[PDB]
Amino acid sequence: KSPEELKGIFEKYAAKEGDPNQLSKEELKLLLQTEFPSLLKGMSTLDELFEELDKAGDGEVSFEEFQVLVKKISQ
Repeated sequence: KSPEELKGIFEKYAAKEGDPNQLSKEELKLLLQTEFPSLLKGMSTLDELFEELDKAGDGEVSFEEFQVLVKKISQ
């Protein structure tokens, strides 16, 4: 369930940036705020989090990179 749900979520957020398969920092943030209010801890952390998370993509988090985030969320 969770993988599919999170893929759906991910895709729906991504689509807002036109690119149906990728989350820019703001999209990643926005999604994390809405879906996971506390995971971000404090806004600034997005820098570190995104830097770590988006290892390959750098600019935009693909579902590949996002699954690294999922491995943290655990659900």
